Amino acid sequence: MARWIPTKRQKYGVAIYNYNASQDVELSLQIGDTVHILEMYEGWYRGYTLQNKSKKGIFPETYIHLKEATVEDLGQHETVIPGELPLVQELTSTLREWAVIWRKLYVNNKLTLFRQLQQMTYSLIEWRSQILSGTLPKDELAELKKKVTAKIDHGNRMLGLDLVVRDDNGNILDPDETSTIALFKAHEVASKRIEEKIQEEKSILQNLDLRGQSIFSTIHTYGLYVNFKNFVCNIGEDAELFMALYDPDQSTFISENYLIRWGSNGMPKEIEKLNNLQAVFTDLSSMDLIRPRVSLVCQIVRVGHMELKEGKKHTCGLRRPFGVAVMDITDIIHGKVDDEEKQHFIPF
Amino acid sequence: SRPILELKEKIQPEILELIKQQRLNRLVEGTCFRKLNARRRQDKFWYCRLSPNHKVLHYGDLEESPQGEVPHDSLQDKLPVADIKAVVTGKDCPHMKEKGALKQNKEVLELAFSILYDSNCQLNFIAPDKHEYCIWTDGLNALLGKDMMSDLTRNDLDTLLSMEIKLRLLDLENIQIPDAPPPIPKEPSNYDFVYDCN
Amino acid sequence: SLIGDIKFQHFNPVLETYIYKHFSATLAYVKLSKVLNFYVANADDSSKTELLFAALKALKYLFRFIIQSRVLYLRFYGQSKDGDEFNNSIRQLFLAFNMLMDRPLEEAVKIKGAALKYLPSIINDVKLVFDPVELSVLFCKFIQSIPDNQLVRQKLNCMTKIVESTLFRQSECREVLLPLLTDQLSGQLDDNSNKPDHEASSQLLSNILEVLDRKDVGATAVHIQLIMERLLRRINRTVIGMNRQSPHIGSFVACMIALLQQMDDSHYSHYISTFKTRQDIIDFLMETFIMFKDLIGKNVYAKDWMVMNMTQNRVFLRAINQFAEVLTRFFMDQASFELQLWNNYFHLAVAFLTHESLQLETFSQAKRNKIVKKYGDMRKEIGFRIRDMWYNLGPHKIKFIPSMVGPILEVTLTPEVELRKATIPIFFDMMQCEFNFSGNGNFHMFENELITKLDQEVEGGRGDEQYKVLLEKLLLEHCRKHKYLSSSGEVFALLVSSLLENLLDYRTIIMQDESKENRMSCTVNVLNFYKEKKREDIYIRYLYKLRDLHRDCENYTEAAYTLLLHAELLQWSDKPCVPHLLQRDSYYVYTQQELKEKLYQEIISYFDKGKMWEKAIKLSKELAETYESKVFDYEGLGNLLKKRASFYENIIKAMRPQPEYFAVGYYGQGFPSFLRNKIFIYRGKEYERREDFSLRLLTQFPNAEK
Repeated sequence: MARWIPTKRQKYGVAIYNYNASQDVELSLQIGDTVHILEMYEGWYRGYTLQNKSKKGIFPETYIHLKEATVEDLGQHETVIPGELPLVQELTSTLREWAVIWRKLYVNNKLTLFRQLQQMTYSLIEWRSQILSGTLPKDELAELKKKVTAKIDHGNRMLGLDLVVRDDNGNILDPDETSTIALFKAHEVASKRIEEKIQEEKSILQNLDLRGQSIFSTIHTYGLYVNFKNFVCNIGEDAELFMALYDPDQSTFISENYLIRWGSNGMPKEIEKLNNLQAVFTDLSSMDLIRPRVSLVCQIVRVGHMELKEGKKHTCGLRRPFGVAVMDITDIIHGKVDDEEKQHFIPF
Repeated sequence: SRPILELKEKIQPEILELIKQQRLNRLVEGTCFRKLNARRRQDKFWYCRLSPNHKVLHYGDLEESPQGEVPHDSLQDKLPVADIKAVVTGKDCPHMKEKGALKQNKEVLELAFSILYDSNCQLNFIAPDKHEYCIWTDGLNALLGKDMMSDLTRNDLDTLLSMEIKLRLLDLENIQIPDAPPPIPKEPSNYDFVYDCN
Repeated sequence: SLIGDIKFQHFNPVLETYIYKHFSATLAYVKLSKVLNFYVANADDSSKTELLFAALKALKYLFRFIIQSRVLYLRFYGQSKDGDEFNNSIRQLFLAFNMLMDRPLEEAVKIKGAALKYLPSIINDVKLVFDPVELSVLFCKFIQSIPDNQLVRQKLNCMTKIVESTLFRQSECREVLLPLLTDQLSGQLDDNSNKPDHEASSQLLSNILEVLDRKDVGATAVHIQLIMERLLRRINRTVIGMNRQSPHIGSFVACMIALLQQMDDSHYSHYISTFKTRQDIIDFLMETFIMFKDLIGKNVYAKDWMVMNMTQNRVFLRAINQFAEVLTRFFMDQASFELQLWNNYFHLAVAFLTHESLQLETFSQAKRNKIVKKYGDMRKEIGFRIRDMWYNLGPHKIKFIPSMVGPILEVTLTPEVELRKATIPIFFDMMQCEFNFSGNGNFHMFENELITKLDQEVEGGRGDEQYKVLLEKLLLEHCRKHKYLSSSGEVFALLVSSLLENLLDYRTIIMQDESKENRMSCTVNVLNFYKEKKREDIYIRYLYKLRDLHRDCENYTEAAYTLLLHAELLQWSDKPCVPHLLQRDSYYVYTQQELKEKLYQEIISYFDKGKMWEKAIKLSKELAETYESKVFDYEGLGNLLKKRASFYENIIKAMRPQPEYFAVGYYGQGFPSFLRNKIFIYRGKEYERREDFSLRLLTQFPNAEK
């Protein structure tokens, strides 16, 4: 234990598994035991373990990962992307305080926020592990930066904790005490986010998860999916008319509504139709027609399918002789008359 | 995750101790308990509240309190646990083995736990359903310095310990975790600190 | 509003400006548009030909000033210089501003007045050439609408949009523009019309300070000095006038903070400290200090904003440090006398130092490190400042010790080791001063308030064991350095140590045990402590504490017997000899007579309801005797003798139980210092069963054996 030299290339002195206690200092070291080392040797780094920063621990290099990185990650170009890795270090600190959050949340039962906390912290670690790799496009990184700081200060909110500023480039360049009225306006922006988020979290999390399908009280348009179809066919013309009129009554943040339909005769799909694009809409009314050509003799059995499109499947619709509860009526009304346009009411 | 789970199962100390200390608090906070065989103008709600010193239980025959527990000195204020044998569970109840008029219902078989003491008398309690029955059996076996026997205990145990490992894998990510024990290359013999300590 | 980018890219038409010619004599269009604006002054034709161009014609002139103007002046007018005529044409535009928008119009002056000072700021930014003529026409815009007393907060918005841009070519515009800014803010100071423009002036002061701060845009030191010298008194008087907490006071305190941070000592001390006669600068520093203290105590933010709160703390450090430099170099012995605004200064000092301590310093194990790296241990600097100040005030402390020992323990009590380590010896400073005043008295005047305040604070729950050891060490060491009066200080430090020991025992037991019996034993222990050490007023304070414990346990007999331990001290006389006998629950005159009258009435009531009538009689006799021989309140004798008759009737008539007496031997050593190996012969209760009592005394301790 001689030739010990100061260094600063040891900020990430990282273990592997339970280290063994051949020396009196060490114990069964956990997975993530960073060591703020103060002395250097060829294959053995003894330095301040984070668990007890006043107790030395002597640790082999074959247990340490050589990590030249500092808390700053742009000096050595260590940022896999510039201006971000400050986020990962502050997220690790925020998890280090999530340590005591879980440690103390059991002595007493506030289990509702804790269940949604299990959900939200699973989500948080999910985003962190995604952003471990820099394969994401930069706009994904900006959005992830925003949402990570949102979760962090939302935790700081319900715990009665301090606040965070400079929602960009690592939450650093504003809190670096560079000015003061920029500081006051940033604090006002952040606490306005607090007020917005507290009112909205109260509103959704309490009323809008109960004001809905479970409670008979009046609500807005939600996941009771309602869409209207107008199917026509003429015997002589041997053509098929299809009105994707309008599909109102959509659910939460109904993304990029668009509609589809296939002309399917068997397992493979023969023909398809394309319709225009529009943005987020609760009540979207394209009312567009594309006509597939099928004759009466082949009209006895086909696959008339349609599906509202968001990015996640809202539902599926398949109107054909082997129908179910709410499309047999439209089947009978479409087959009874071959001339007029009949508007139908149907859930999926 | 074989070395990971081996680490997880190797380090018990903190996790189960603190669980039992929350369980002590659960016994302390108290609730409305249940008696035996109340049909002819007999009460059905009472309390057996632990001391904040976690040694003695205040209990006895109490009233119909819609709010819950009544803080005061009750009928039977002592339950000494320096000498308790055990708390039998299942069909080992000298009160559930009645053969005359105090026979117990079959559907309430999952409320069975008897704090046996004095080797001749019994204090026999009844729970509403399974979960908090297992909660008080957690408390009871925690009064013995032994293992826990609750469904809630296994659920919390797994989520907690998995989370703790999950909250430990932070500094290793992007890099694999070797399982083979890394060597111990030789060291200098002298304690000569070239760099000053502290 | 809805397209957003591309047709909006046509809205700022780089397509039109760079694709097309734009090489015409559009200055004719400029003059004729001046005509359009002014000569068409009318009801409806004007109301459209003006109001439908918010800026858009001159918003195209925004790009014109280069692409049309300069290119026509270069390709075509490069040898036929014209670049100064438009100064004449647009200054006649300005003349028809002056006249028409001030003198003859008188209806749309509300609307046009709001709408034509809306224009120019929009269209003057890109016009950066001819920066002297900019200065001239801008001060002319200052001249034009010296308005009637309507604060429609629109001219201020024009000031905002003026100071926003064009301040990159700052060295010319800033100093020629600020005069009207400062004049109108000073008008906003007090004219019984602040309320419309509080928000406007907040927005203003904020944006002006933010743009001034900008590091590379333009040099600002001397202009910061003139901002200093013509606005600090007015903004501190703004928080005089906006002193209410309900308004957007936060924004103004923020502007105050930014202004106070940006200037330095070389900026501060020159002239705000060097104004007129001393009384009216004393009033200024009094205003400044008391409003720093009223902002710091009862803080203005939401106590969740650690960052800005600490920044406010640091800028207030700078402000108090500069305004303390001025105090040192102006109001010390250099000044004549009346140096008791240092009272306000130290009040603010301590009130500043009494938050951001180890609780929310340690809430995370790295919170201490965060705040001591970024902002440093602020408390350490505040304390070191206060200690050097207490070494500085020098010979004239004696005029200030008895009023100041109170708040200084609020810094000595601070947990952190170094701050304390530096802070203690000021007590020896006070005893040194009073030794120099020992010709008439001793340092008991310090010692008395030290004991009182130390008691209230320690019982409050601040000190600790390290605190007592360090206080003992430091105080003894300091009082080794001085004459025999400091040997007396040594023994009195021994007294202080014992007081700390007893109070910390009480302190741990009160909350560690929760057994009213142990509460009672320990509080009676400290009561006996004060009785032996003879500190009457605190003795009474804890005596009423004991009475509170009993009255909530309704040990009526014991509550009364204690209250009588109080009432014994008093006398039946007339003059209130000592004012210390007034409780904190109510405090006014009460000569001794009516005090014991209330005391004995309550004591009798307690003994009455507590079924101990022999004593209640024995005291009603003393009442009646003093009444009918000293005050002749014969209604008092009436109802009093009535009550005594009831007492005697009760003693004979009914019958009351006999308490059972046990005898408890708390044997062993694992017991505290006061219960160890001696028998407590508990009085019991009416029909207590030895099992019940030994059960309760099982509950009183761990290790319930027999």
